[PDB]
Amino acid sequence: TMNITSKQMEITPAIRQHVADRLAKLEKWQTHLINPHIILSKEPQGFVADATINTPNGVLVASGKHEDMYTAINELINKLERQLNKLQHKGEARRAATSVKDANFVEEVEEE
Repeated sequence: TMNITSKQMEITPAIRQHVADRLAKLEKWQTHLINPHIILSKEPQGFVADATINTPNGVLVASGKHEDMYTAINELINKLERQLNKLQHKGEARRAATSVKDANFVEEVEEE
């Protein structure tokens, strides 16, 4: 449901509650995701946070590299949210100028 690991620092209840609090908040997003995993790294230029989630309809990925450890984690999940947004899509929607009518079942699967 929420796994956080790092090869530099340790997992604190604050970092767990921070990310965790955001998970429970992502209700509109709640649809799939099975056993997500987040990793935390660090570079001389700042901190980096990566995350991977497996779902029944594919897999999503997100990463961050802000100078602030907390900002990176927040940014990463930001991409998780921003990613799920594109999953639902929206399109432009277009009917016609009058009404028209075109649809066939006899031939719309074999070649289509």
